[PDB]
Amino acid sequence: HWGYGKHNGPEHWHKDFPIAKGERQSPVDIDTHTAKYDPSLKPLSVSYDQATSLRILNNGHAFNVEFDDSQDKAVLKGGPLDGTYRLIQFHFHWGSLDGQGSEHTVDKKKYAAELHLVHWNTKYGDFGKAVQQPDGLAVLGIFLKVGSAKPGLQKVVDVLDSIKTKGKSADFTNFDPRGLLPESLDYWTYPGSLTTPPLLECVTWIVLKEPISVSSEQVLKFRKLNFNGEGEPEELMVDNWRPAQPLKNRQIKASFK
Ligand SMILES: Nc1ccc(-c2ccc(S(N)(=O)=O)cc2)cc1
Ligand SMILES: [Zn+2]
Repeated sequence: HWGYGKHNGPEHWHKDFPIAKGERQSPVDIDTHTAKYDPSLKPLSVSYDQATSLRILNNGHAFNVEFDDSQDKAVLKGGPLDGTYRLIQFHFHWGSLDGQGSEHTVDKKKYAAELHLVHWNTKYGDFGKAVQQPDGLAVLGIFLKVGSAKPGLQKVVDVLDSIKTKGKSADFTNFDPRGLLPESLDYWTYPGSLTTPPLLECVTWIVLKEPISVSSEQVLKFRKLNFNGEGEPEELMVDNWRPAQPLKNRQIKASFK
């Protein structure tokens, strides 16, 4: 029953998920002046050429574009990571207004939305196992600002009318997630958590410095989705973001000077 409403939103989650008040919760504010360049950080290796998208699902909290992760087909390596992380899904968090929607903030700036490409550490065998480990997941976070359209996002936007409500899914094959990346792979990185229940502290966060731009029409279509199931009172899927959590005993590292 957790959600993003007045009565079940982020400030309530701790009652069912006590880890909500844990030592490495996400998202966080990225204070760019305090983040330290780490010369020992490697370039990110994003290898998405062999990606196999399968399906798009409205899960009542966001929509997931899901990939075949039964083989090393689309993987993230390098950067802060040891080993190989397989792409399982991507999704977004977004606002009711262009001035909010991102989970991470940059010097307190909120972006219109945030893309999360979720990967799991292959040494743990599958995703369910991986989320139980402190280095189980790597989530690549990419900010969205409103300006010019992102041509690579349009295929996602156009299928949304077919998954308007919670529990709806649609075939979604041959989608290339490379079309969602910015030019630069400069990043910040820190140890954190899932940003929704179960809020497990299993994520190495890698957040790209360069946002992608999407059009107002593209984000407007995100905002036409529903949190509710079909035949239930319409509640627009908007503001499905958790606010910044205390940094506590963590340092944010930068890949760039
Ligand atoms: N069972 C289960 C396992 C993991 C998640 C989950 C996965 C990724 C994220 S996020 N928003 O990418 O940090 C948040 C939650 C949700 C449900
Ligand atoms: Zn997310």
